[PDB]
Amino acid sequence: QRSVARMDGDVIIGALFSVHHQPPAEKVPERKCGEIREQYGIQRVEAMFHTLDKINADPVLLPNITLGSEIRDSCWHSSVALEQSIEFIRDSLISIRDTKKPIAGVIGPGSSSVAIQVQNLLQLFDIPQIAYSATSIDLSDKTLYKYFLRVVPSDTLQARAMLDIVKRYNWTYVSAVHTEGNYGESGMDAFKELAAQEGLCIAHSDKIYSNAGEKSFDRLLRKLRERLPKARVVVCFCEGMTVRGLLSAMRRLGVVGEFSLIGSDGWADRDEVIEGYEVEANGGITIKLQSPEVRSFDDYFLKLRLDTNTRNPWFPEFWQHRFQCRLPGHLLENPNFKRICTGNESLEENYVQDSKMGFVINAIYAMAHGLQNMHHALCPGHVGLCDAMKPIDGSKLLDFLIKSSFIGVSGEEVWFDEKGDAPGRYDIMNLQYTEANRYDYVHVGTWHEGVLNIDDYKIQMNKSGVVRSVCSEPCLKGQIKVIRKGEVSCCWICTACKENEYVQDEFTCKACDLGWWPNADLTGCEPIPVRYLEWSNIESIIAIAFSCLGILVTLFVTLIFVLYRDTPVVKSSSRELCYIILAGIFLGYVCPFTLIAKPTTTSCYLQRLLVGLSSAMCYSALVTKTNRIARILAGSKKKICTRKPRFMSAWAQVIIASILISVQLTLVVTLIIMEPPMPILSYPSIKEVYLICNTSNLGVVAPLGYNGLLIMSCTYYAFKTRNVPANFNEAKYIAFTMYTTCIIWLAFVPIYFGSNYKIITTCFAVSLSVTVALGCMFTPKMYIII
Amino acid sequence: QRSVARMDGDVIIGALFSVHHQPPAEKVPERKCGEIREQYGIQRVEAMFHTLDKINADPVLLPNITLGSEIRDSCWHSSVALEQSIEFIRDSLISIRDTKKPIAGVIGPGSSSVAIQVQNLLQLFDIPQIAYSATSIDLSDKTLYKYFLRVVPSDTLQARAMLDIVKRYNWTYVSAVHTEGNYGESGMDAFKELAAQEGLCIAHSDKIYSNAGEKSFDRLLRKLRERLPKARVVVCFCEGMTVRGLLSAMRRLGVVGEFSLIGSDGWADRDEVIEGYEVEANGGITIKLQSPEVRSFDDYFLKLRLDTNTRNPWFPEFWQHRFQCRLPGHLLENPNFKRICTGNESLEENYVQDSKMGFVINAIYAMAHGLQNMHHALCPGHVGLCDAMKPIDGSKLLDFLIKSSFIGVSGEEVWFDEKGDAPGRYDIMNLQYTEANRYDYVHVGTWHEGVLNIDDYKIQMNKSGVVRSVCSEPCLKGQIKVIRKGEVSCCWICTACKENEYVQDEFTCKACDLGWWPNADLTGCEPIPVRYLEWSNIESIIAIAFSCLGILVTLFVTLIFVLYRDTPVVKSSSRELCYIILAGIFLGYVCPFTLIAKPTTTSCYLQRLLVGLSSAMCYSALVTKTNRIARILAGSKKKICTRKPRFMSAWAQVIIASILISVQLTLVVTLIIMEPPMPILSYPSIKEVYLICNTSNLGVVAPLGYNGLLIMSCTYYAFKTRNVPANFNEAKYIAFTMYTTCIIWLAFVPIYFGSNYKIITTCFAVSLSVTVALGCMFTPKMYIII
Repeated sequence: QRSVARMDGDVIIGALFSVHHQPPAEKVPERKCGEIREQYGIQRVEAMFHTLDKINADPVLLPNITLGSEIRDSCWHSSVALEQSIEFIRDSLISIRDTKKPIAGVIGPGSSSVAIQVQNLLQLFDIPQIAYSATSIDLSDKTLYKYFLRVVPSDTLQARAMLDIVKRYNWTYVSAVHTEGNYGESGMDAFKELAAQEGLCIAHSDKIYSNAGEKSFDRLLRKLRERLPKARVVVCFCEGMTVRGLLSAMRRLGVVGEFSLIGSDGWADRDEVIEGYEVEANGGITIKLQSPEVRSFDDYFLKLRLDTNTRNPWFPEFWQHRFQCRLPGHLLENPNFKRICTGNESLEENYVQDSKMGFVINAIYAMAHGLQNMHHALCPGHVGLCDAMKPIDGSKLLDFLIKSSFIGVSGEEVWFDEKGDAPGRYDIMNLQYTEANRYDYVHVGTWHEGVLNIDDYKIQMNKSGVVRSVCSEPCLKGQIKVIRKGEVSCCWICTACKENEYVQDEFTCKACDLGWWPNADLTGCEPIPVRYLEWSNIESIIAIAFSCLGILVTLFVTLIFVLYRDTPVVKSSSRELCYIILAGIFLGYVCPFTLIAKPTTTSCYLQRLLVGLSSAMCYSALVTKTNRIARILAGSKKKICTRKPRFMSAWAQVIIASILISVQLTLVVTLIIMEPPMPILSYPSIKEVYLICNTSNLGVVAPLGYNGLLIMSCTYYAFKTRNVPANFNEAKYIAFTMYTTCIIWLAFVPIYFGSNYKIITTCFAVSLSVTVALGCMFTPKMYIII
Repeated sequence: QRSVARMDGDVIIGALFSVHHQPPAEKVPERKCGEIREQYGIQRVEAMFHTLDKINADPVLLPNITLGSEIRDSCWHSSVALEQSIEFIRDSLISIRDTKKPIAGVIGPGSSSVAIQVQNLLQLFDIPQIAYSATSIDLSDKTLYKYFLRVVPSDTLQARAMLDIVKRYNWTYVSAVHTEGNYGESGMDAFKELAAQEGLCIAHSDKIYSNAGEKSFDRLLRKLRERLPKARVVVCFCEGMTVRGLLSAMRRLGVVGEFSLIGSDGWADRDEVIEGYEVEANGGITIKLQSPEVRSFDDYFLKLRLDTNTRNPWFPEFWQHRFQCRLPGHLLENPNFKRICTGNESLEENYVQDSKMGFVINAIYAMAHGLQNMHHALCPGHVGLCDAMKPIDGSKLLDFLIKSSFIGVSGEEVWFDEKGDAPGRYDIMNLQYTEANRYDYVHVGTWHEGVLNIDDYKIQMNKSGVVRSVCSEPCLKGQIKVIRKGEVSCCWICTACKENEYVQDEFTCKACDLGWWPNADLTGCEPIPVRYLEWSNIESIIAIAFSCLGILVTLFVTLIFVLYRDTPVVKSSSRELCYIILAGIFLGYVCPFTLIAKPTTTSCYLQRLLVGLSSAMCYSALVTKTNRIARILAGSKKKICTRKPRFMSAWAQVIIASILISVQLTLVVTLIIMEPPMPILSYPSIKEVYLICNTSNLGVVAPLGYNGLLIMSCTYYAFKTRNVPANFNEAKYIAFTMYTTCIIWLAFVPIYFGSNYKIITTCFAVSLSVTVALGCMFTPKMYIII
């Protein structure tokens, strides 16, 4: 029959405490348990034999309520744990109906994959189990799993601690590995999710099984050992044997000093992971739990003796297994042990206090303050249990646990949040050889509930500031866009934007509107070309000087004409003729100085009054003279025509020649009232702002084409003028004047259309055509009359 | 200390037949049970014993293997079955370590909630549950629920049968109702999904609670009044108490017979729920399980005695329950009756066999066949349990049960598919009037495995009855636009297709192409017939008559001209210049003949010769006859010019006139090499395609640009030549003919723009312009000369 340890009291509490090992792999149909464990077995059974003797006599935690124990071996195998679970349940359910008291809770199964399989049983009877080691994620969901809370932190905390280490050195693109099953998968899924909220891009997602072939660790090496300049921090949510395989693979192909792996809880400080491969792992971070060794136990356990401990069955087999000595004094002595011994042995022989024995005594105390919250809220002012508490429940008792907090045995508090997750107080251990060849795990600070406080004076002392997650650098210089490289996020590509493009997004610039292109580093679109036209260009200063020289030659002609009326030719020919051509030429010569200007609304009126009225009134003045002689030439002696449409005075003929002047003034007024004189900003390029007045091709072909047909009217009535015995050869120079104006008049338009700054072409073309007309007409008729 | 009925054997089978009632006695913690149900308790305990006493005695099913049994009570409670199950899973454990023997399976607990909470206790020991009543939807998840067969239909099968009724009468919009809690939610979500993929639309799902106010049941009917003419039928997925409330509120308002209700499995043979509300219930279909009456049990059970059945506790104490008697002769007698029992009593006292007595004896035989697989396939050619198979296994039992099948007690086959679901074989009922005041259920066909088998001549007794509850009528008529009525596809609102719209899809009428009206039956777009006429219409008979009379009158003016050479003007002047009038206008009068024609590349080209070159030749006539005297004007004494542009002969003046004929031809011939005449389908409307050959405003004014200069040149040299005494004032005749023809030839083009039938305008106008030239030159020529 399987034996049990039992401590008396009133409110007895059950426990599992994996005494024996796992039964043999094939003997599970009869499920006969293996050998004693003596780190988890007989160190923990004595936890519930001396801590339950502290609480016994403690007058502040259970005053005058005697607490009790039961310990039923689980043999690390879910079948034996389940057979033993029905015994607590049986005696509880027979007791509540009718030597057998109800068990109030369970001090936790050893692993996590027996915590699910014993909670699915205990959930049905309303009895909370309180785990001390069950670090698996899916035991957190309070929809399936109510009766399960822990004094050991969950796997979302390890995932977050690994994110905090990685993101505290600006690492943001990492390879990932994890062992197959629930552990590595769950932890990597948690971490990979938390990574995806801060722009981390896991360079290589991976899976591998622990006893998979040497080819599987070897191909894993090839895979991860590609992209070496891009990512060197491999996050390993791994077990010790998977990492021992990856270090053994890295020994074989000899790529020892390449990349800096960071571990998980699987390989805290234990040396089975590293032994024989000490050179591959130097400068390798882990995280481990902080379970402080309890000094209050080493006193008790190491003063124990075989002969004076009758409350622990499994203890005589523990002595025989520890000391190689069959003791035939008491029964159940193994045959393989010779050299019969005494009870005067040192329990000190390679004694090591358990890692997870701070957790058993945090766990029992969490279960012994649910019986203080209950004993005062439901039994106010009583010594011993009152009636309503006496046949103890679990539904109210679980709430009196989930709101319990305390101080532990190591100064740190035990307290449960809303889903039974204990506080994450995690250490960090870098591994490095400090003295001669001795590779050890050195403590370098702690994670502490999101407060990472890693000590950089002890962290590495390896190579300099280790090449980051550097696949595509932070290349965001002046003018730069981040190309993103569709497929991947982190490896974006470093590329400049065009000149016109402004940095709207750091990921994409936009070519801002015409009128604008941005400043240095493409930040803000400023009113770029304020380029001036008003006064002159320095090249247009010769055209300004030629307009001035024009005004000089009109004043030279006035110096011989107006105040010197002493000439027979101007006495016999009408004077008003010569007054209207000098007024025409004067208007066409003040014009070029008013042309070069920054066009405004009123300055556009000036500029169209310039081209329209100056050219038309200049040539209307010239044709008043040529019309007066044309009327003679066509109506006197050479063109035989019947009609005489003329008046009986020379002044009336000068007035008839003046009728045509005003018609071009009516044309330009009807063209101005239609489309107004307004300045327009011109953008033929990104750096060009000529700001030209409204002066369409309609306004430069209509009045100028009407002066062109007026030169054709002169040419028809200036045919035989070449050889006529008229006034002092003047008539042949009238024909030459019309030829020299009409040739450049026709040559103007093609060069005008093709050229850009064609306004200087208009001023120089109008100025040259009028000065050759002035010169040809006047310079013989002023020089021969001396 | 609840009791157990047991019988001896070699392979024992457990069951949880609900002996007592669900005790609300105080609460759970006392655990005291109610009364022996006798329609669910003791009635099926002797059914298990009868079923086993047919199997211990036939050599076909378990020869030399003896079955045993363990009948225990569940007291119809979630927390009494859970205590009792522990004595089957503390026989398997103790009988395999260490009389007591292994129990192989648990035959069904009745209530479905017990069948979830006692199968999260039988996974852990690998023991098949075989349910006989557990109609839950989610007891088919083979991830959470694995050791769980059931010989009763799933609720997705019933939800399919519900849909199949509504799909056979061709209904497509219906209001839903379901009782809150697992039953109604499950089966309504199943039906809503099945509806959604099929193309139904559930009108309003006012799902309600069972024990709400009569004003909440009023609020159901207050909503039902919306869409009362449109989507009137309810699918009541409820227990009978919600139906009782829904007919209480129907009687309240007096909205008696507007819609029928198609009831679910909760209301099919519930008559108790319709006692007093029969007037609201007529015409309502239902659906029930098909569980046949078993005769073999009824004969055995009704012949039983209180002194013979020693294998059944509860049965020496059920006699007082059924018969209202009390005997001092039996121990543990109830006090509340005081008429003394006898041993010899009738047991047929309103005996009705259970609805599930054909489901117990089907379930046990599913086991006895699944062990006739195990005893064959592990112990071949053996008698009794062999070396292996003892203690009997878990996961090999379950893999021989899942492929067990053999005919039941009632001719129907038990057989499991891969999820422990039995076959869907459903009856139907309906409340109807059979005789004088007789609302009762009548069977009206069956639903078997998705085949529905109603016969209408026993259902509803009404031809039209419930109208097609569709959210719009079947709006598909001849060529109707569908807006789809986006709230639901199938219930689209009909709208009228536009004059240009067509159905590419029925569900979207959309516009056709321009000039291509939407063809008959809206199957696309269709082009229409063209307005052109090659052969003569009545409107062309006038035009060809004008063309041909035009030719004949030219033959008459030649009869008075070329045959009669006694003309004063001609035979002094050239005869060919008076003849080239007729030669030129020949083609001008032929314009109407081949203008009003078909567009073909040669005939529509000939029509471009009509618009261009023929019109050029008909004005080549006019320019020869008027520009001869015009050029002679410029060269004679009557008007003088600067040169001598004429030779010494009239034959030189003929080829000089032919220069003006040549440039008039050449102007329009420069365009014929650029545009070859292509027939353009220029559509002036959607109801006309019209087909004008290659024509534009440029195409018709192509000769007009030189006609204007020819007429103006000949007008300037004929302006006052009218007043000059010609041969008989014929210069004034010519001046009047040009004056009348010119102004109407300008006034052509506003009529060409206003009126669209340009072909009639050009032919009619050219006929009007050429007739006056003959009527006012050639007729006075003839009349003066004769």
